[PDB]
Amino acid sequence: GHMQTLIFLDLEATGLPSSRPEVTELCLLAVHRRALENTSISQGHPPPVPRPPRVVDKLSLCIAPGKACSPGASEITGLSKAELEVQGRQRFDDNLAILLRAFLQRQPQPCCLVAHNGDRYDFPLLQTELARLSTPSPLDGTFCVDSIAALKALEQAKSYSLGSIYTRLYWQAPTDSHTAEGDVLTLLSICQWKPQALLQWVDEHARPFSTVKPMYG
Amino acid sequence: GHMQTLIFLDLEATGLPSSRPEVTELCLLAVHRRALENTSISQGHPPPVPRPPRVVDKLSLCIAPGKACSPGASEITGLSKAELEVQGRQRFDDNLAILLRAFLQRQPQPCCLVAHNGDRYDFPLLQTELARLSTPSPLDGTFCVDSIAALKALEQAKSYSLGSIYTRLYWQAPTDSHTAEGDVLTLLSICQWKPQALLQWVDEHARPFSTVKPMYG
Ligand SMILES: Cc1cn([C@H]2C[C@H](O)[C@@H](COP(=O)(O)O)O2)c(=O)[nH]c1=O
Ligand SMILES: Cc1cn([C@H]2C[C@H](O)[C@@H](COP(=O)(O)O)O2)c(=O)[nH]c1=O
Ligand SMILES: [Mg+2]
Ligand SMILES: [Mg+2]
Ligand SMILES: [Mg+2]
Repeated sequence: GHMQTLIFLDLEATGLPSSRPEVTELCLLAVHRRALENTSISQGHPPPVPRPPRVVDKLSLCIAPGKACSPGASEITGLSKAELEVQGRQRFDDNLAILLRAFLQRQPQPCCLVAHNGDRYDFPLLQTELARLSTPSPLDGTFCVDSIAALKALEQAKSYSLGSIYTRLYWQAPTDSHTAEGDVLTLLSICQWKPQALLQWVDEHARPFSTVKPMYG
Repeated sequence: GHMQTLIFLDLEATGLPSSRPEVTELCLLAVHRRALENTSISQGHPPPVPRPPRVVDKLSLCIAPGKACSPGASEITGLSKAELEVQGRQRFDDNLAILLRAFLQRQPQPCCLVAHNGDRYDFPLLQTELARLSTPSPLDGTFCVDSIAALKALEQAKSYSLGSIYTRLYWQAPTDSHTAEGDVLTLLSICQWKPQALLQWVDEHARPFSTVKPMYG
């Protein structure tokens, strides 16, 4: 193997891809290769939801968008533009790129971002947000993978919503759905089910983030 | 009403002050003053543990110390230098300072760090760790306050360990004791007990972090 760090990633946004959305919240949870492994393969029917590894770097940030959240977007995320602005949240800017860079630089390399439906939503959107900045992309040099593709490959070797996958493994609803941190913790739990097979698949399929096409722009 | 952000802060370290300890974990949770103000003032005996604000910025980092953790500190924190290093954790260095700076820069000013027993431990230690660096302190221009002093004012207006206060207030044991993030969450919950009274006290008693003397030279 060779990916040293998996960075679990989720985003909330102002709306669907067709509306040309902006990020309103993002979470990164960096776990070393070995901390993932040294969960068990979780035994029980159903198994208990595992505790995260002890050693973890986490970053969760709310981001003011330049356009308004759609009606449904505010209901499920519990974020709004007005509420983000009134609490002094800054836009997706150069300073956020430096924070992101400095955080990534603390992780052993190579690093692979891992996101649920990442190839269709999170990565394309993140690529668009960063392409607005004057600074070089902090995710240049990092890899990425979609956890849905991972889980279809591991499983097969009907709904694939994060919630549905989680409740099938654990027999409990996930908590804090559609919060970036909540959803990252939920995905981490799902990825602790067979972490050794996961890592093997990720080492096979990780692709440069630089080859992610932007959602729009 | 003049502190715009409270940043709840906890550190883990290699041991006690007489040993000349190094930071091995730090967590910062930034909450806009409006989010505290608009927490329900607690009612009941015991009141329910308060819900955290929706809009929060969080940073949690594990840090490789130069010297090993005392056996006692490893036992209570679940961290050791051995494990931090095998998981690729970096030292308390210039890049961590740039990261902290960028994080703080995203918060509306003035900012106030809030830490349980911060005056005798967290703040002097942090000041020592920042003094080793070539790059200027990112905490220059932030304020700070010890939440023990805050609660002593709000209470009287016997044990002041974090656990003792939490369970006196909420009749419940705290979770994830002696993890930086766990301890920050417990401190947030204690500070949401009388949030408006806490904010007024912080505003009156906050002091510049640059006046904090280092723990050791
Ligand atoms: C699932 C879903 C997502 N979205 C948008 C808003 C979310 O912040 C964003 C990211 O999806 P997520 O919350 O599943 O991670 O996509 C909707 O507007 N409506 C929906 O039903
Ligand atoms: C409470 C306690 C802390 N410590 C050290 C290890 C902790 O990481 C550090 C920070 O304290 P804390 O865990 O109370 O926040 O102090 C001891 O060595 N002995 C003790 O009894
Ligand atoms: Mg998502
Ligand atoms: Mg989400
Ligand atoms: Mg502490």
